[PDB]
Amino acid sequence: GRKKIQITRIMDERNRQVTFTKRKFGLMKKAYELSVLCDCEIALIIFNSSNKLFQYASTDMDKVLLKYTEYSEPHESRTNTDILETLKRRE
Amino acid sequence: GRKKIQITRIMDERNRQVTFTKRKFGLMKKAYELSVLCDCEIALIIFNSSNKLFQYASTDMDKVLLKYTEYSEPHESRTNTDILETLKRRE
DNA sequence: AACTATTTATAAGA
DNA sequence: TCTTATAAATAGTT
Repeated sequence: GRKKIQITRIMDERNRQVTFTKRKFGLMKKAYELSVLCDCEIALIIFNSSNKLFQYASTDMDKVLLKYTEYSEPHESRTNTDILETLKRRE
Repeated sequence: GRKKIQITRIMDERNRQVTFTKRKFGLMKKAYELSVLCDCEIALIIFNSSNKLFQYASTDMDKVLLKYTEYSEPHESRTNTDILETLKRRE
């Protein structure tokens, strides 16, 4: 962008909403690209701060959800806290 | 990148695995930024071609998924063909 | 595992 | 609505 922005909650309401709309599309675009390039199944679920739902899925959301609730082996499980710690070690 | 790539399945198996590892992190990083910048809650399910699970959640995976199952209102739902057609018609 | 030359994303400007 | 300058991601290289 015209400026670097800190990764912290955008305080201006309108800018938070505009950013939300644009970055949500960019994330869904990158999910679509990852699913085609690497032949994977991806489901993305977003609740905004008003608890409105936005969903993406590379194919059938319900089958991916079902297969998720049946998984029993350990697996990569990241959250914001882990990601933030990963980025702190790289910068 | 050094070259543009078309969004089609990477057929060389080692390159597909490298691109997968790298772009999965970038996707999770962008999800972390979206959730922090815009104060939203995100769940991300990824199954690779060998049906192995990789997951990200901004805070609480199963909480977000459970909220999703109880959401009855009409909401935006995107698929790969939706996104590919949004991208194609941007010309 | 890193680097880097390019492409892609997007913060602001218009 | 729609560019544009700039930041970020990443494909191919080392």
